[PDB]
Amino acid sequence: SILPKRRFTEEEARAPLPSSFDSAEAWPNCPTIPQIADQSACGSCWAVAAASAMSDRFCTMGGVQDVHISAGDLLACCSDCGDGCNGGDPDRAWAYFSSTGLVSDYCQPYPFPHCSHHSKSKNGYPPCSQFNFDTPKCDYTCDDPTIPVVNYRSWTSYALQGEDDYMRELFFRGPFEVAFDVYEDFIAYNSGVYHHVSGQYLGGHAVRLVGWGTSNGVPYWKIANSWNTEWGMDGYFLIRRGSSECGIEDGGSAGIPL
Ligand SMILES: *[C@@H](C(=O)N[C@H](C(=O)N1CCC[C@H]1C(=O)O)[C@@H](C)CC)[C@H](O)C(=O)NCCC
Ligand SMILES: [Mg+2]
Repeated sequence: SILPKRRFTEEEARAPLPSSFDSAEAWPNCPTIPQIADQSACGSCWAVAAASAMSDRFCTMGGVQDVHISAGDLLACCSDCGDGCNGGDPDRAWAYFSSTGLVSDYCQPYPFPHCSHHSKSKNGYPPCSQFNFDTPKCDYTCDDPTIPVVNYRSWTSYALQGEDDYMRELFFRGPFEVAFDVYEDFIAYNSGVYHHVSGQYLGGHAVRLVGWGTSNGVPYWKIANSWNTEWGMDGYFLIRRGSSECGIEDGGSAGIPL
């Protein structure tokens, strides 16, 4: 990783982590945590999962209860993180938050509308397959220019790897970004603990880790996807935990809001 690897203190290391955990239950006064994102018809998962977690950490660590960090700013402005709507790099996203900073979604609201991701929408959202969205130009003022820019930064960023690092980081500091290999069987997930069994490789996908538990003897992670609440289990999926299912334990990205 381009990031330094997380080191836990002796006290953090010996915490006896519970058999289940849910970020929204751990920090009930942090309203961003249960909010599910919609990346729209743009391959910006890397920036949306990052911004969502950054928002959550503003509340779990940074003393700010309800600031939504702008995924739009990240995806348009961190040209070196990757290629905007054509995908990008979670670790570089967190580094940018530390080196450069991000405005809120009040300053720069997400530029792309709700759409239905691999299903028919009860809300009446058009299918994402109908939209042709390029990366927007980076803007350095608010969309409404009478709103003053407030640039938010982290003071440090770091990488996590493996089941214990993930559980322990989540327990102490709250949601963070992870990535995994998407196969076609993931797309129609609705319930259960996901495990890859069929379907072709479709690409890498970055998502926000929020909890863990065990369901009928099967350990899992609880993950917030970015495909709105109509996908999966109210916008979430559970996925197997412990043997890096689809690579999901191979690398997490995090940091600490100032
Ligand atoms: C991650 C990403 O955005 N992935 C895509 C995605 O979720 N999309 C594309 C169109 C809307 C939405 C959808 O499928 O409903 C897609 C390739 C998943 C099948 C992005 O590609 C990226 O940055 N990946 C690298 C992460 C390390
Ligand atoms: Mg001690």
